[PDB]
Amino acid sequence: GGRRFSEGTSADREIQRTLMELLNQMDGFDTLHRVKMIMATNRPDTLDPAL
Amino acid sequence: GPDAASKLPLVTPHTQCRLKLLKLERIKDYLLMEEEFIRNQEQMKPLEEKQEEERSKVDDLRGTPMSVGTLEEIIDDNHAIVSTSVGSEHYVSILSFVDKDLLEPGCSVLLNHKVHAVIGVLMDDTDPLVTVMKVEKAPQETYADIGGLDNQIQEIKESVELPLTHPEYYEEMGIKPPKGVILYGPPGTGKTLLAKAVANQTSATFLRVVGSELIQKYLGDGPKLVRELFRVAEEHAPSIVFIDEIDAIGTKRYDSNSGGEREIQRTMLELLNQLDGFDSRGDVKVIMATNRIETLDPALIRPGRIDRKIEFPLPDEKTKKRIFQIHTSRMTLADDVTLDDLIMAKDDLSGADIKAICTEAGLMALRERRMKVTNEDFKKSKENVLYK
Amino acid sequence: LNAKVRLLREELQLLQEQGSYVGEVVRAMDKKKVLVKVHPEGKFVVDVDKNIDINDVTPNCRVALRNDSYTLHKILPNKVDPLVSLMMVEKVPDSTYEMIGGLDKQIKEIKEVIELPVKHPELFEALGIAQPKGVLLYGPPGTGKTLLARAVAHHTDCTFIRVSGSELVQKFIGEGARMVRELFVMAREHAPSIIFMDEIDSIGSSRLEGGSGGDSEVQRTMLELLNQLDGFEATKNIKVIMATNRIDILDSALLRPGRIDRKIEFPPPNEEARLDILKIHSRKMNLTRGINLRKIAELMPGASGAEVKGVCTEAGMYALRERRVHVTQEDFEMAVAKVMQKDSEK
Amino acid sequence: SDTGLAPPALWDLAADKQTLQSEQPLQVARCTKIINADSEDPKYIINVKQFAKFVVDLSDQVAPTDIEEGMRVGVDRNKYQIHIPLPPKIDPTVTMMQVEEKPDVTYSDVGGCKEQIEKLREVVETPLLHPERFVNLGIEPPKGVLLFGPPGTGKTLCARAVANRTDACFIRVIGSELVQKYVGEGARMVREL
Amino acid sequence: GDLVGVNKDSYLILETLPTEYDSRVKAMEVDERPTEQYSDIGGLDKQIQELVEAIVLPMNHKEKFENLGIQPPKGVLMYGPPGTGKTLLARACAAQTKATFLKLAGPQLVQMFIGDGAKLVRDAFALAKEKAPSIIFIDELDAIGT
Amino acid sequence: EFLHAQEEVKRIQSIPLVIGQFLEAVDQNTAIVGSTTGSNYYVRILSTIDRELLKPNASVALHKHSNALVDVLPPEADSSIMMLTSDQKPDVMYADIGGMDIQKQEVREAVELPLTHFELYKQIGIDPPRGVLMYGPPGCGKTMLAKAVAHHTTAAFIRVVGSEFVQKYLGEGPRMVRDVFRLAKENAPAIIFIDEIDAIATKRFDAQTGADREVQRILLELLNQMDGFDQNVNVKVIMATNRADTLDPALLRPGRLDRKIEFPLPDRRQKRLIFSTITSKMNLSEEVDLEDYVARPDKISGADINSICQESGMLAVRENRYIVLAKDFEKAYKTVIKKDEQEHEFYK
Ligand SMILES: Nc1ncnc2c1ncn2[C@@H]1O[C@H](COP(=O)(O)OP(=O)(O)OP(=O)(O)O)[C@@H](O)[C@H]1O
Ligand SMILES: Nc1ncnc2c1ncn2[C@@H]1O[C@H](COP(=O)(O)OP(=O)(O)OP(=O)(O)O)[C@@H](O)[C@H]1O
Ligand SMILES: Nc1ncnc2c1ncn2[C@@H]1O[C@H](COP(=O)(O)OP(=O)(O)OP(=O)(O)O)[C@@H](O)[C@H]1O
Ligand SMILES: Nc1ncnc2c1ncn2[C@@H]1O[C@H](COP(=O)(O)OP(=O)(O)O)[C@@H](O)[C@H]1O
Ligand SMILES: Nc1ncnc2c1ncn2[C@@H]1O[C@H](COP(=O)(O)OP(=O)(O)O)[C@@H](O)[C@H]1O
Ligand SMILES: [Mg+2]
Ligand SMILES: [Mg+2]
Ligand SMILES: [Mg+2]
Repeated sequence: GGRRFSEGTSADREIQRTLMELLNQMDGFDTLHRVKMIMATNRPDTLDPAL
Repeated sequence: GPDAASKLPLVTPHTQCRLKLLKLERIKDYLLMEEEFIRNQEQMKPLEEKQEEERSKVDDLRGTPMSVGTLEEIIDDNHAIVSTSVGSEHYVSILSFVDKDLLEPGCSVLLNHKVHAVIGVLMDDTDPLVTVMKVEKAPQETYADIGGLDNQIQEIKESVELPLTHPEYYEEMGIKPPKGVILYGPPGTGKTLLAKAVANQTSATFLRVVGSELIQKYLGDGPKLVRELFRVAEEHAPSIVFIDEIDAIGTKRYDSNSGGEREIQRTMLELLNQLDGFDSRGDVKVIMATNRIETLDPALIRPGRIDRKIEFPLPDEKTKKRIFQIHTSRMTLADDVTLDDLIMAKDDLSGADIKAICTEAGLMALRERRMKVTNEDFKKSKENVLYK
Repeated sequence: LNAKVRLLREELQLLQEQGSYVGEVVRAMDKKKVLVKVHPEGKFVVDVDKNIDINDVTPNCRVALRNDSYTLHKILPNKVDPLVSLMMVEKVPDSTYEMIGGLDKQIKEIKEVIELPVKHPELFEALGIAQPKGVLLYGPPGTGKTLLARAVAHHTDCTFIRVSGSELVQKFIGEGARMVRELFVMAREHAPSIIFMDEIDSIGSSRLEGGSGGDSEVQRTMLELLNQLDGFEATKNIKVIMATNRIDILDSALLRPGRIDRKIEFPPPNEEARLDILKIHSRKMNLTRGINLRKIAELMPGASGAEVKGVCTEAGMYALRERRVHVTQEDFEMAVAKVMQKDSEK
Repeated sequence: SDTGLAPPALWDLAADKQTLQSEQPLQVARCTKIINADSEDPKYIINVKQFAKFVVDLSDQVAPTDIEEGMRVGVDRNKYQIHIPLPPKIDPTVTMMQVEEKPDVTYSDVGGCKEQIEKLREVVETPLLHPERFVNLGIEPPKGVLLFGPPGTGKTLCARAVANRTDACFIRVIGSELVQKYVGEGARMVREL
Repeated sequence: GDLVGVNKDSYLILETLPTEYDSRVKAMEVDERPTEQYSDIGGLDKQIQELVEAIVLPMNHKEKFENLGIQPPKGVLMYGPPGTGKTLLARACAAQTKATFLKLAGPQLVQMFIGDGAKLVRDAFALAKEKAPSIIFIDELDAIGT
Repeated sequence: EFLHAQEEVKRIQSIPLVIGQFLEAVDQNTAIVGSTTGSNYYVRILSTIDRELLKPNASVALHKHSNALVDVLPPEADSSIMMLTSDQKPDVMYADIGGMDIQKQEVREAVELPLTHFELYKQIGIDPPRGVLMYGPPGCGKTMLAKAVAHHTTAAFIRVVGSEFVQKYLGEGPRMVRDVFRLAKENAPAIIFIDEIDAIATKRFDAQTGADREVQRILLELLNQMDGFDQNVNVKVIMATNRADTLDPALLRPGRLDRKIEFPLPDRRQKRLIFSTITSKMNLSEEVDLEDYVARPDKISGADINSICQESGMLAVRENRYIVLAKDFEKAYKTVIKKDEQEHEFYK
C-alpha cells in the first residue's frame, strides 16, 4: 500500500506502480463483477487516499 | 613511467667543459657494434624478424574481433577472472604478451572472442570528473594586477608557490611548508582573485570545486566525491586543490539532499580525513576560501589540516585608488572624471563594487556610441550598482 | 533484360549472407583499428575495411560490422546529437522579435549583453570593459521572460541550452551526472550558447512560512556556473540567464555587484502594451472588421502575457460554441469576462 | 600498439608455442556458485552467473572434499563440469582498505603519551607478538581500544604508528565509507570486512 | 512450483531435485555447538529457568502440555541494558539442546532489492520447519523491528 | 523467365520469420531494422517489397537465419486492443454523471468536438488541444467521465493502464508504447487513454537500478511519439492522474497534452445534483428530503456520496424492505462521512 511518496527512492517508485495496478483493477474502466476483496491492517493511516 | 626525452640532463658543466664531449662519444662506439650485431644474426637465424615477424604472429594469436571487458580479480599470475561483456565472469588465462603491469583490479582487458583470455590492457577514457576540474590557465588576471593586498599575497606565495619553485628554503631548515591556506573576509575582497592569481604562475594541476557541489542528491554520493577529488589530485602529480565557498556545506539547505544535516556532516568527516588522515599525503596543497569563517566546524580549520589563516579586509582608502587605476587602465576617459572623487561613494565598497562601477560605466558609454566615459556616466554608474 | 534476370537470380543467393551489426565508435585507435560499442552488447576493438579511410572514422557516429569478423563496412547516417535530444524533451517554443509586444526598452537592453558581446567583439575591448556574462530577468509570471530570452538566442545564431534539472533528461548531458558543471562539457562544443535557467517552482503561493524547503536548485546553479565563467573558463562565448518573479528573495551572493552584469525589468503591460500584445496574438484567427481592440485592452487591468493570450484563444472557442466561422467583437469581450472578470477571485 | 605491447624480449620468453600450447589445451572455464550437493555420490547443483542453474558432478581431479556448498568454482564451457574451486568474492571497495605500505612514522614521534602508548600496546602489540606469555595464565587479553580527545591531539598518529610495527594485517576504515546509497549494502562492507 | 531438472537439448523432466534455500539462509544454521553450560551464567537464575521452560521443556515433554491442553507459548523476547547476559543465555541454550539452532541476526535480513528481505525470512522459517524441532534466534531485532 | 525469377525469389519469405521494426533507410536496396530479439541490424531489402510501405517505424518481417527485409506487415499491436463494443463497452451514459457541466463541457470541447468538427477549428484559427490531463482529488469523478466518452463516441477508443507499460523483458516497454500510437493512427479517429500515468511519468529517476532506466525509455518514447503528430491526424490523448505534483514538467508542455481539466471537490450546488442523479435509479420514499443531507459543511466529493446511497439502501435489505426511508439515510451519513474533530473552537 503506502502513501505514494513524492521524492521517494529508486526501489520505492516500483512498489508504487504495483499499488497503482492493484488500485486500478479494483474500480477502473472494466468493473469487476462477483469478486469481493477483504483487506486487513494494523495501521490504516499510512494507506494512500485512493485505496 | 619511462620518459622518452631527457636521456641524460647532465647540464652541470653549463659551458664548453670537455666533460660534455666524453659521454657523447661513449654511445657512438656502442652503436657501431650493435649495427652489425643485429643484422648479422638476422640472416642465419631467420626465425623472428622483430619488426614484421614479431608483430605478425601475435596478431594471429589475437583475434580480429578483439573483445573489451573488465578485470574483476587477480588470481595467481598467468590467470585472472575477467567479467564478460554483459554479466558473466570467466576464469581466463593471462597471456604473457601483455605488460602484466597495468593489470589493475578493474581497469580494462582485451579478450579473444572465442577462447576468451587476456590479450591486452586498454587505457581508460579520461573520466568526465577530471575534465570538470582541470583548470587549464587563468585567462587574464596576473599577479601584479591584483593590487592593494600586499602583506596577504606573501602568505599565499609562501605556502602554495615557494615550495615548488625554491624548495631549498624548506630543504635546509628541515621545515615542511605550511599545509594549507584559508581565505576569509567580507563579500568581495579579492579572495578568489588571489585564488586564480596563484593558478597563473604555477606549475601544478590546479583543481577547483565550490562548496555547493560537495552536497549531492543520493545518500553516500557525498563523502565519495570528496574521495574522488583527492584521488584525482594525487594521480596528477603536484596539484593545488581550491575549495571555494566552503561555507555551503552546512550553511545552505537544499531539498535535493535526501539526508538532511546529518548526511552533510559525514561529508565533512570524510573531508577531515582527506586533509589529515593516517594515509600518506604526497604533494597536494589545499586552498579554502570563504566569506564566513565562523560558520564551519572548527576542526576543518585545525592546524595541520589548514595552517595559515589569511584575513581579507575591506579595501583601505589608499588601496581604493589603486583598484580604480588598475580597472580603468584600458579605458579612454574624458579627462573630466576624477578618480579621487569617486573613491568616497559609500562608507565601505568591497572592491568588486569598484569593478562593477568601471564596467557599468562602459555599458553607459556604449548606449550613446561614445568611446569616452564622462563624469555623468560614472555618476549614474555609481548609483545603478550600489543602490539598486 | 539479360542483366535484370541475372540480378534477380542472385538476390536469393545474396539475401542469405548474415546481416551486419550496427554500432557506435566511441574513439578511433591506432593501426587503422577502431573501438566500437555494439547495440545491446559489449564493446569491441575491430579492424577496418580498406574501402573506408580511418580519417572519416570520427568520434561518436554509427558504423557497421560484418557478421562475425567484425569490420567497419559503411558510415551509416549520423546519430541524433545528444544536445538536440535535450532540446526535444524540453520544448522552449521558438520565438522571434516579431511576436514581441510592449517590450521595446527591454529588447534594447538585452541586445547589449548577449548580442553585441557576441556578434561584435573588439567593440567592448575599445573601452576596456570585460564582456558581460549573465543577465537576470525579473518580473511577474507570464510577462515574457522566456519569450524574449529565446528571441535573443534565435537572432544571434547561438544555441539555446536550458538546464532545469529534470533528471529524466539527466542522461543526454552527463552519464555520471555528479556536478552541474558538466553541461559546459557540451556547451563549449556547440559554438556560442546561452544557458537559460528558469524558476518559479510553484513559488509565491506555497512554502510561504518555514518548514522544510530552503534554497532553490535553480539558484545554486549559477553560483556554480557563474563561478566558472568569471575566470577559469577558456571559451568566452557562453552566457547565462535567469527569469525570476522576485528580485528581493535572491541570495546575498547573486546580488553582489560584479556577478550579474545587468538586471532587466519586466513589468505587466500598460495600455499601449496590452494592445500591441493583443494584436500579435490576434493575427491568428479570422477576425471580423472593425474589432475595437483599444476597448478590449482597457477591460483587462493587469495581464502579464498569458491573460492576454487567453482572450484571443478563448475568443475563438466562444466563436465555436455558436458554430460560427468568424470571430466577432462580442467573443473577445466575453472572453475577458471569463479569463479576467470571472477568474479575478483566487 | 598502445594496448598491451610489453617488453618484446618477454614475448619470446612467453614461448608463443607454449602460448599456443596454452591457447588450446587449457579450456577456459566459467565462474559459478554451488547451492546444493545432491546426495547419491556426485550430482552437484550449480548456479552460473546469468545463464541458468544446471546440475554438474565433477571432472576427474577435484577431490570431493575439495568442494563444499557456497564455494566459488569454475566450470566447463561445453558440458558444465566442475574443474577448479574458485576464491570467494570480496567486494573490491572493501579489499582496497588493506594497507600495503606501512606509514613512515614510529613510536618515537608521539610525545607526552607515555601512559597512552603503553596501554595501547598490551591490547594491539603484545597479544600478537609474544603470544605465549598470556598462555601461562588465564587471561583473554582485551580486544579493542577507543582513543578519544580534542582535535589535533594525536589519535591518528598513535594509530598510524602502530601500523608501522604491527606484524598482523592492518585494515583501514574511515567511518564515511560505510555510508552507501541503497539500504542494505552498508552492512555488507561491515560483514565482508 | 517444484524444482525439476530438464534435459538440456530436448527439454524433459528427469528428476525432482530437493527444495533449494538461499545460500545466506543455510549459513545461519549452527553446526559447531557452542560450549557454555548454564552454570556459566550468574544472577539470571529466575530468567534462565523461565526460558528453558518455554523454549526447551515444551520441546522434550510434549506429553505434558497435551495432557493439560495448553498450547505452548510462542516466542521469548529478551531485553535489558547494553550488557547483561542476553546473548549468553541464547548461546548457552544453543549448547544444552539437541536441536537445530538457526541463528539469525539483526542487520542481515535487510537487503537492497525489493523483496529480497522477505526471501531470507520465509526461507529462514521454511528451513527450520523442514528440519526437526528448531530454535530460530533473532538477535538485534531493532534493525528489522523499528 | 523474368516472371520465373520473380516467383523464385519468394522462397526467402518462408513461414518461420522474426518480426522486426523499420528504423531508417540508408540507401536503395539497404536499410536499418531492429529485431524483436533486441538489436539493430544492417540488412538488405528485397527488390520486390513495395517501398511505399517502408514508412517510419513500422512492422517488417526479417528472415530468420540472416536478417533481411522480406515483407511489410499491416500495422498491429500486442497489449493494446480497441474496445469492440460487446461486453467491453463502459455502459455509462452522460446522464449518469452528477452534474459536472463545466468539467463535462471542457472535455467535450477538447476531445469529442475536434474529431467531428475538425474543419471548423482551422476556419476560426484555434489550434486543437492535443491531449487533456485529468487531475484532482481522489474520487471526484475522473475515470467516470472517460467511461462516458468511450460510450457516446464515434471514434475508436484505446484503453491502457500506466503500470502495463513496464514489463520484465528489457526493451519491450518502448515497443509496447510505440504500438499503441501506431495502432491509433490506422483508425484515424481514435482516443488514447493512459490511466494512472503517475507510474510512467515521475520526475525522480535514479539511473542505476535498471527499473528506472527502463522507465526513462517509456517516458521518452511517449514524448517522442507525441511530437510526431503533424496537425493533420486526429488522435487525441486523454491522461488521468491523481497527484499532478509528481508528473515530470516535460510532459505538460505545448505539443504534448496541454489542457489541465481540474476535477475539484463538489460544491454545495453540484452536491445536490449528484444525490439526485444517483437517487433517480433508487426506490426512495416521499418522506426522504435530500436537502437536509446536502446542507452540512463536510467535503464529500463523489464516492462517499455513492457510498451514502449504497449503504443507505444496504440498510433497507437488513430488515427486508424495498424502500429507503429518512431513518435509513441518517444511519448512513454517520457511517460514511465520519467527520473529524478538526475544530478546536478556542481558535475562533
Ligand atoms: N582588492 C582587489 N583588487 C583587484 N580586484 C579586486 C579586488 N577586490 C575585488 N576585485 C575584483 O572584483 C571582481 C569580482 O569579485 P571577486 O571575484 O574579486 O570576488 P572575491 O573577492 O573573490 O569574493 P567572493 O569570495 O565573495 O567571490 C573580480 O573580478 C576582481 O577583479
Ligand atoms: N604528541 C604528539 N607529538 C608529536 N606530534 C603530535 C602529537 N600529537 C599530535 N601531533 C601532530 O598532530 C598531527 C596529526 O594530528 P592527528 O591527525 O594525529 O590528530 P587527531 O586529533 O587524532 O586528529 P583528528 O581528530 O583530526 O582525526 C601531526 O603533524 C603530528 O605531528
Ligand atoms: N457526479 C457523480 N455522479 C455519479 N457518480 C459519481 C459522481 N462523482 C463520482 N461518482 C462515483 O465515483 C465512483 C468512482 O469514480 P471514477 O471511477 O470515475 O473514479 P475517480 O474518481 O476518477 O478515481 P481516481 O481519481 O482514484 O482515479 C463511481 O463509481 C461513481 O459512481
Ligand atoms: N509581450 C508579449 N507579447 C506577446 N506574447 C507574450 C508577451 N509576453 C508573454 N507572452 C506570451 O507568454 C507565453 C510565454 O510566457 P513566459 O515567458 O513563459 O511567461 P513567464 O515569463 O511569466 O514565465 C508566450 O506564448 C507568449 O505568447
Ligand atoms: N551473569 C553473567 N555471568 C557471566 N558473564 C556475563 C553475565 N552477564 C553478562 N556476561 C558477559 O557479557 C558478555 C555477553 O554480552 P551480552 O549480554 O550478550 O550483550 P547483549 O546483552 O548486548 O547481547 C559475555 O562475554 C559474558 O561474559
Ligand atoms: Mg488506480
Ligand atoms: Mg569568491
Ligand atoms: Mg583522525
